[PDB]
Amino acid sequence: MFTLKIVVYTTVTFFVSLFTFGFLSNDASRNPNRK
Amino acid sequence: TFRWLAIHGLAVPTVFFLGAITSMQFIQR
Amino acid sequence: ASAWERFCSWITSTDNRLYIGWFGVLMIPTLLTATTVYIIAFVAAPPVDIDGIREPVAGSLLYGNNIITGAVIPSSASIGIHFYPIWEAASLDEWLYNGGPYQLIVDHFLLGVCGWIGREWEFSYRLGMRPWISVAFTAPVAAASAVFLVYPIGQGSFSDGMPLGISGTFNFMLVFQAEHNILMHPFHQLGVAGVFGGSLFSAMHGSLVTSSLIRETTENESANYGYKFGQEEETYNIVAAHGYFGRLIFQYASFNNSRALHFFLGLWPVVGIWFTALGVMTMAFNLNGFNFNQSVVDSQGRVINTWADILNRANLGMEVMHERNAHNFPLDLA
Amino acid sequence: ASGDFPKQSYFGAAPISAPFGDTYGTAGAPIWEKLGETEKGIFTRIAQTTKDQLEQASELISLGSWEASRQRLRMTMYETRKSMVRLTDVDGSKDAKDLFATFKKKLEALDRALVAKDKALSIKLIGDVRASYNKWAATVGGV
Amino acid sequence: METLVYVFLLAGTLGVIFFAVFFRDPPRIAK
Amino acid sequence: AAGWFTGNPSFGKSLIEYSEETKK
Amino acid sequence: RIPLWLIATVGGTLALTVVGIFFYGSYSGVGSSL
Amino acid sequence: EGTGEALGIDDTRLIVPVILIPVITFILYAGFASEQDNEDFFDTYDQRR
Amino acid sequence: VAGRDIESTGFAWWSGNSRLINVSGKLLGAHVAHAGLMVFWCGAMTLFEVAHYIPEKPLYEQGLILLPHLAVLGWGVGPGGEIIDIYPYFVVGVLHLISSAVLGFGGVYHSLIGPDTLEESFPAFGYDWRDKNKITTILGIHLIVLGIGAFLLVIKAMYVGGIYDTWAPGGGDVRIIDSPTLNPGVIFGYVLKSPWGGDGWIVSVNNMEDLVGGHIWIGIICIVGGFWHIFTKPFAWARRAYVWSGEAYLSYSLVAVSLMGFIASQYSWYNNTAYPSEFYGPTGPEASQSQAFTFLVRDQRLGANVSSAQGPTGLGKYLMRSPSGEIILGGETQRFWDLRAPWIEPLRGPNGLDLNKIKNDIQPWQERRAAEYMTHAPLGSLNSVGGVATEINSVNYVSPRSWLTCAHFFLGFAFYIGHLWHAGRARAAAAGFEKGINRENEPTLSLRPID
Amino acid sequence: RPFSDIITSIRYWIIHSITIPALYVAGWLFVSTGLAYDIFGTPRPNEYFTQDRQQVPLVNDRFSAKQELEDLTKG
Amino acid sequence: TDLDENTRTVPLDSSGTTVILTPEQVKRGKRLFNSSCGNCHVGGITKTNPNLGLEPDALSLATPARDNIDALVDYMKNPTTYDGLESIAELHPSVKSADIFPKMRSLSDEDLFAIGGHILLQPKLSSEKWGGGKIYY
Amino acid sequence: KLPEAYAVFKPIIDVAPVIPVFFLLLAFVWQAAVGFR
Ligand code: CLA
Ligand code: CLA
Ligand code: CLA
Ligand code: CLA
Ligand code: CLA
Ligand SMILES: CC1=CCCC(C)(C)[C@H]1/C=C/C(C)=C/C=C/C(C)=C/C=C/C=C(C)/C=C/C=C(C)/C=C/C1=C(C)CCCC1(C)C
Ligand SMILES: CC1=CCCC(C)(C)[C@H]1/C=C/C(C)=C/C=C/C(C)=C/C=C/C=C(C)/C=C/C=C(C)/C=C\C1=C(C)CCCC1(C)C
Ligand SMILES: [Cl-]
Repeated sequence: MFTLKIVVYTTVTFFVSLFTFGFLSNDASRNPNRK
Repeated sequence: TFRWLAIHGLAVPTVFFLGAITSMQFIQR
Repeated sequence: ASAWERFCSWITSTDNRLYIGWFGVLMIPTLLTATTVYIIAFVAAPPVDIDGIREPVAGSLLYGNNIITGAVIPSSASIGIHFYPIWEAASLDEWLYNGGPYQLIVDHFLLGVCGWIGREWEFSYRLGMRPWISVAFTAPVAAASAVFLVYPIGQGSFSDGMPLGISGTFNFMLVFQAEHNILMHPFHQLGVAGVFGGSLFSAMHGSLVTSSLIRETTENESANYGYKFGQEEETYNIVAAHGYFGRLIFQYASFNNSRALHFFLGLWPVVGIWFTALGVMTMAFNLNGFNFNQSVVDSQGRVINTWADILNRANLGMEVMHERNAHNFPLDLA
Repeated sequence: ASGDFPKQSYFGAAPISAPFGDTYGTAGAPIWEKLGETEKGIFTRIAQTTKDQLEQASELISLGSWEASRQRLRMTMYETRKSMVRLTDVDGSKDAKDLFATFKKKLEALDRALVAKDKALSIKLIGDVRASYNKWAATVGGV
Repeated sequence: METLVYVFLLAGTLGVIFFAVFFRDPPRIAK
Repeated sequence: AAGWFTGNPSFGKSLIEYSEETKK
Repeated sequence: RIPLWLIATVGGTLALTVVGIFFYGSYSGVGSSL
Repeated sequence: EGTGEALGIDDTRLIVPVILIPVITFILYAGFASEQDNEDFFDTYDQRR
Repeated sequence: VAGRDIESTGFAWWSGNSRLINVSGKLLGAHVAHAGLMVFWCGAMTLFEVAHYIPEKPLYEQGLILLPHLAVLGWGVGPGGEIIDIYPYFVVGVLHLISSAVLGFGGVYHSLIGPDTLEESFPAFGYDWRDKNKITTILGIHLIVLGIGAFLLVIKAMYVGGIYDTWAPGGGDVRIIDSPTLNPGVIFGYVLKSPWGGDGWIVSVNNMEDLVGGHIWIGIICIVGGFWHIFTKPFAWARRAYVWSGEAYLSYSLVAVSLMGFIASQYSWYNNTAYPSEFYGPTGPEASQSQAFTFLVRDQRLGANVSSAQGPTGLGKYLMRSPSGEIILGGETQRFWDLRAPWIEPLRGPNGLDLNKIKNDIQPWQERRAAEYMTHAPLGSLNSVGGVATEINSVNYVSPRSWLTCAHFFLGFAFYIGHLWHAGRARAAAAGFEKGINRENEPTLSLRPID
Repeated sequence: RPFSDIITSIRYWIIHSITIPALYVAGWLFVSTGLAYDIFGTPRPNEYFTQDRQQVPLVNDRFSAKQELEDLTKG
Repeated sequence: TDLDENTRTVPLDSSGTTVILTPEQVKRGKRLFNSSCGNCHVGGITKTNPNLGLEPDALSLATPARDNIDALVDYMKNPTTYDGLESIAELHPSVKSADIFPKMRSLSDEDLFAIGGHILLQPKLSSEKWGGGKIYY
Repeated sequence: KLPEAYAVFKPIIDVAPVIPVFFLLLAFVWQAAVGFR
């Protein structure tokens, strides 16, 4: 049960961190009208 | 008079029924 | 020229067959988990004690259900709206006894559809198209949150959310009508107007566009091939359809402007479904539809029935027969 | 019957189906008066029982029961404040009101001690609370 | 045994969906 | 230039239309 | 000759008044439970 | 459940992933960030990547 | 007409306020006039409640929603949550109504005759949406103001009269919160608690010490953050992560305020400490547990042993065990076993409802409270017919909790929709395709075909 | 001619300051006279029940429907 | 039928004397019943204790019999159990317990009279609705 | 109820909370007055 808990925490944190630091990586510039 | 006929066939019953309904609000059992 | 930059370029790439993007990073795992657990629980899952009275209800195909009667049963009423992941159960068997898969599927699916809203916005930004298709999607999502999440929150139990099945959906409808009188609640009436008007305007718009198609096709050939993908010219005469619809009703009613027409098409069902989702959200906290029962009495004061009373009789039959063994007290306050 | 006009009132309060007018205070003076026989008896009973409740609270404090000790101050004592207000107003005395406020503050301090699980302060403050309550009891009189 | 038929039909619908998404006729602009 | 006119020459064309095209 | 904004204002005011009279009749007299 | 642990962390083990995985992601993001022109601009958004 | 028509602005009348984005003074007038509207409604509505308040019924049975707030703050209420005086409510109403005149005059002034743009006549107040430092200074000033408001609540609870504690010893009463909890592990322990059953996140405040201490924390936080933003500029990680336009700031405020609307709706629905049940009426869980309590007392009085009584399904008709083992009221109240109210805690031991207290020592006032809260459940219709949907038209009643919760859930969802609209438009307008796709350079035609 | 062109015309309003209220009041006296209850057969608030007729009236035959209607509506 | 005097005549005392309620009296009685006790006694039932309703059968079989204006009015000030052996003024709204029941504070003798008149008038209006419950809604 | 000295102004306070709705309506009339610029 705890093993499943820590695995799910690992997965959730991984994807949430990817989302967080991906939208923080100057996402507004990723448009076809840049330059 | 066809314009008159259409618009007034719609209107005259409408105002008649609205007056009746506004009166019917006061029937008070 | 950095690994994170390459990863961000790949995630936000318009070259993948299916766009991922940053909202897709959250959507794809959540939606895939919800799909997997839903398929596994629908084909094979033990009966679930939905009402918290040790009376399990079967919802899986292997336990004697068909596609119409099958469902992932809502959680047990004993749980309430407590979080019930797998690791909070003494065993997986008793996780399945109390309908934990419903909580898992509902949470992952709600997060996934939120990610779908955001991903619809995102692609549009990459495309350079205007936003707001996302705003239209919210209305379907809002209804899903209203039935799966907000109604449990207001009533205080995940047993009260809609079952993930067809017959369970009908059960949730009938119980909702019995307890809240959703039909007389004006937001549901606005939703009915929204869906009926959406069908009406869909049929009307399709009929008028198909009716005024410009001749670009031979007689031994489907008319649809008269349109070439990516062409610059209009494929039908807006003037012809506009004039026909003006003669049909009156000139002023017709939408001579096409952009206003399509805004209205996007507006009517979206606003209707927003209103009915909000109506379910408000009846979650027991602000019910209208109650005109015994509203007409004679001069003596005895009740002359109306159609509201006859509807009340059906609501009362559903009320008394729903969850026959779950209630020990006369009022259905929960 | 065949030509009888429907009744019609134009925003009038006279008709049976008119919604205008108050429901209370229309047909006479109230029967009820403040501090009646039965209600004064009820408040007297609550005030008298509060001594025993305080004693039981002190016993629970002595045994270290924290949940039960806290609940003892809100079980049969939830009407203590209203009863004390009603009987103090009957007394109409400044010293009674001062002892009333002192009991309230001491009881609140005792609760703040009980959440902290402070045995010594809890014992001291239940003793002070009982002493202040008995002082107010001797003041207002009849309990 | 009906679970076999139900599962087969649902899997067939999912397969048709898969092939429709990933083996569609590619849109191209005419000339 | 992007390549939208290649890879599926028969798209959006009926049997008769594409057949008559292929025979020029 | 009469500005149509004033006509619209007065007409909408009167229509809303009629609907409000209907609402009052809904809270008064016959059709009300009282 | 219903115990009130912060972020559901009842075991101290759960914190190791919760704090480290953002830190590895932060380290990877810093290589991107340090490569950018981090001076101010007067615009609705930065067009420089 | 210049700046007030579609020709010179590109905005129709129905998007009329969108013409105020770059007009700073006129936009200031818009805001101040609308704030005047807010305070006007507050004063007028609370005066309306005072005028329609009858001293017989309780507040929750009369459809009163605003006077409960003042009663909770500690004005004109005695022990037991009995509203003894309603003159402070009148004073608050007249003060808000009179202040509305000043705010309305200011808003109308700045909207009509004040300078259009403040950036040339009043450079201190003028701003540009893209000037990050000035906007952050404005944000910091407003944060300091919010901290001052939090400290005003703190001063009211601590020094000036005190607030109404429904959990007070004896009955609930207005008392001075002399020792708020300033421990970070409690205040921010609430903030990191889960929102699900039993946890409740920040809706689960069960005492006024935590409330007042965390308001002290909010005041300190807001003032420190405001001074931080006044003397600082956004960092490079933030400067690339946001759209720096007025519509983007509006969308951010919209999402925050929508979240607050949802949280406030659940505060009114579930909490009974900041929203005591003697002013706002019973919660749904409170009413259900009260029904179970009333029939427990009735059947015990009639000879039944409630602890040993078996329901239809084998579970307890009156008393059973929660999934964690606590002794709890039975029936469909089993879901509401997390209720904690000052009228039912008195019978609660460490292991749940104490059977000895439940059998021998249920007081009459508890039965009265349970009956009142049973008969006044949040159930009701839109036309205010109290009770279940299948009830008859004799009882005119919908709980204030239902009204507040439904209204603020509605507005929270609506403001999420507004956030989505305005954030999308901010991104599109910053990138420069909020008017359509350029027929000259269409991005899709440059993209390689998929499949 | 266009709708707004008629509505803003004074003649329109000289006609409809008198014509519209006339029928708006005609409906009022139509129902206040009790004439609707007689034309349409609708019971008044004091006609749903009567002596020996404390139960709901119902027509139970197709062809004698008029006969039993008078019999029930003798009043 | 009109609200004739046959409907408005209700028993007054235990011997058998009757009293004709006025339309003002029955109007005030209906309003007072719905405002002061409708929350528990909507429809002639008892939500908190459905074993004892307000239908004339239960009132007649009460000890003392409560099927008259004087007996009902006495119950509104000296409420007792169904057998009339224990006082339940601390658990029932009564004019003598209006401090703990703040709805009974404003009622006068005429208000109690009107409420009793409403209670006794209801069963004459419907054959089974008063005290019938859901089955006759 | 209002304080005695103010009860005479009850009919104004009865219409007082509803003016904000009218404010919105006023906007439309203003835009109707300039012909919806
Ligand atoms: C909260 C509501 C609100 C507020 C505060 C504002 C405020 C504003 N709007 Mg408006 N607006 C609103 C809702 C609101 N709007 C709505 C719902 C719509 C849709 C119909 C519009 C549509 C709209 C358009 C189309 C335009 C505005 C514009 C404006 C601005 C200039 C007004 C002007 O010069 O008009 C002049 C108006 C008049 C001379 C008419 C008289 C109005 C009086 C002052 C109202 C009386 C108020 C009160 C009773 C006085 C109390 C006085 C006090 C001392 C007690 C102003 C800041 C304009 C703008 O952006 O300009 C740059 C503009 O073009 N608005
Ligand atoms: C959002 C609020 C707001 C903002 C940002 C502004 C901004 C501005 N206003 Mg003002 N204004 C406002 C509200 C606002 N106004 C309101 C509500 C009114 C109606 C009363 C006015 C009426 C008004 C007029 C009539 C004029 C301005 C003008 C100005 C400009 C100059 C201000 C100045 O010189 O200050 C100087 C500051 C003072 C004199 C205030 C001193 C402080 C006094 C003594 C009060 C102390 C209060 C105390 C600290 C509060 C205790 C709090 C406690 C209860 C907790 C500036 C652009 C001028 C302008 O634009 O000219 C073209 C101008 O003529 N405003
Ligand atoms: C109205 C409030 C407000 C606003 C609009 C802003 C706006 C800003 N602040 Mg912030 N700030 C505020 C108050 C506010 N601040 C306060 C009161 C403080 C405390 C002193 C700070 C301290 C502060 C610092 C130290 C910094 C900023 C910075 C910033 C910028 C980046 C914000 C960001 O990306 O957050 C990102 C937010 C997160 C990554 C998550 C926040 C972490 C908390 C603990 C989450 C806890 C979980 C939560 C309870 C979950 C449920 C919430 C629910 C409501 C949804 C931006 C200009 C940065 C800057 O450039 O300053 C110059 C910066 O470095 N702010
Ligand atoms: C039609 C518009 C409308 C109306 C009429 C209301 C009405 C209400 N809202 Mg609001 N609300 C609205 C729209 C509206 N809302 C919208 C669109 C949202 C966004 C979704 C919200 C979000 C919202 C939230 C989040 C909350 C409310 C709440 C409330 C209630 C309390 C108002 C209040 O005091 O706010 C707060 C007032 C202020 C911020 C003004 C400043 C207050 C100062 C600082 C207080 C000083 C106090 C101090 C003790 C005074 C003495 C000082 C000294 C002598 C010691 C009230 C019923 C509350 C409620 O009960 O929810 C259930 C609540 O929590 N509303
Ligand atoms: C903080 C609140 C706030 C602020 C300051 C603004 C400000 C603005 N909005 Mg708005 N907006 C808000 C909340 C807010 N919005 C919310 C909550 C939503 C979601 C419903 C929207 C949705 C929205 C849209 C769709 C648009 C704007 C636009 C605008 C601009 C012009 C609006 C105007 O002149 O209206 C004048 C006012 C009127 C014409 C009166 C209309 C009254 C309606 C018909 C009544 C409500 C109908 C119905 C009940 C709503 C259901 C909503 C559903 C989600 C539940 C302006 C910058 C427009 C723009 O040009 O943006 C740049 C625009 O296109 N807003
Ligand atoms: C003293 C007393 C005793 C007993 C009780 C009583 C109530 C009588 C009390 C008296 C109170 C009195 C007289 C209070 C006075 C308050 C007054 C006059 C308040 C007025 C406030 C003004 C406000 C909001 C103004 C806001 C205006 C706005 C946005 C206008 C909007 C608009 C603008 C700006 C431009 C475009 C058009 C549009 C949209 C309409
Ligand atoms: C005041 C009170 C009353 C009752 C008792 C109680 C203890 C609760 C007490 C105390 C309450 C306290 C201390 C409450 C504090 C609440 C706090 C700190 C809430 C935090 C909210 C933070 C939020 C949303 C942050 C979201 C930020 C975001 C997405 C930022 C933007 C972005 C990021 C980070 C990455 C992706 C791109 C994007 C979108 C640009
Ligand atoms: Cl039950």
